[PDB]
Amino acid sequence: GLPGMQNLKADPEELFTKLEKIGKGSFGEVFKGIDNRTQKVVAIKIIDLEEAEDEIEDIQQEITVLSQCDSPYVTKYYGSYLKDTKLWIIMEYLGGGSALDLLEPGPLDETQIATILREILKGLDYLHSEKKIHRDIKAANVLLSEHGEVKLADFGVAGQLTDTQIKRNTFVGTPFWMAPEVIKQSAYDSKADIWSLGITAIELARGEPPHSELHPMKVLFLIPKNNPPTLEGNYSKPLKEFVEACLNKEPSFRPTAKELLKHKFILRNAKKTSYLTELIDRYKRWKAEQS
Ligand SMILES: Cc1nc([C@H]2CN(c3ncnc4[nH]cc(-c5cccc(C#N)c5)c34)CCO2)no1
Repeated sequence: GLPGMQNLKADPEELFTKLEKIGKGSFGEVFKGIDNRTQKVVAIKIIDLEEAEDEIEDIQQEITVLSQCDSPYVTKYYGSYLKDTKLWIIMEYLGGGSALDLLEPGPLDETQIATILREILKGLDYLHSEKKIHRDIKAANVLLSEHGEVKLADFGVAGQLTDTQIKRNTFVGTPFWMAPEVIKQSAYDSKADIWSLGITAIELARGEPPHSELHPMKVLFLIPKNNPPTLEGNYSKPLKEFVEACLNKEPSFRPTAKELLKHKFILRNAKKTSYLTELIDRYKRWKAEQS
């Protein structure tokens, strides 16, 4: 039996037109598409069920997590469709690129960092209030619309807390952004995303997370052992303090996403998301001139 496949639909090519590959997500490739009813563009993640073996359990979970989320700060999921051996996961299309792509041309200023962080924080506050942990917070999983709207994506390793399960222990995430308690596979909760957010703040400020030049197996001992990273360089005192607050080895000392929305760094520097179109244009100009 399948509880999370209650709303599984059929015949997706009757309502959608599949177009070109735009990238990769957890367990499958993502394609551009069109909703034939509205003419709006969508993202269509295709998961080949034949090639899937142990990830099948997580694929059922990813559909469930995306279906249980309804927020402007999380990529909307429009439905899952079964077509022969292929599962289509219809998602909100976001044409502005990821925060990681927007870092490719050069550094961000502190207004841009604060704006991106505030929107990530609203997404985290939403998820954490619904007892969900993203577990893969990093600039690559932060997507923008063509108008600068910022949303969380890729719920492939997302965790769910329940009344019977108050903590998780699974070794999941991207090593450079993982919380120490996650690597140690100790009992953890939403505070693990607050650590990941602090690493993401360093990544938005410096362009790369701490230890980025090291093999990921080495960071698996360095992170639990070393003092937590700090933001080094000529950055404002509130930004350094925002990073420091997130990167506490003791998870209970990390503030919540709700508390961080009131941080001096966010309050002083975050501006309208529409201003982020300047970063999206910088990326387009940069990409067009690359050899
Ligand atoms: C390079 C490069 N990589 C890419 C990104 C683009 N990306 C999207 N592009 C547009 N609208 C979207 N809506 C949802 C996503 C999305 C992103 C990440 C994970 C998941 C999942 N699961 C979904 C998305 C798909 C991944 O590759 N573009 O250039």
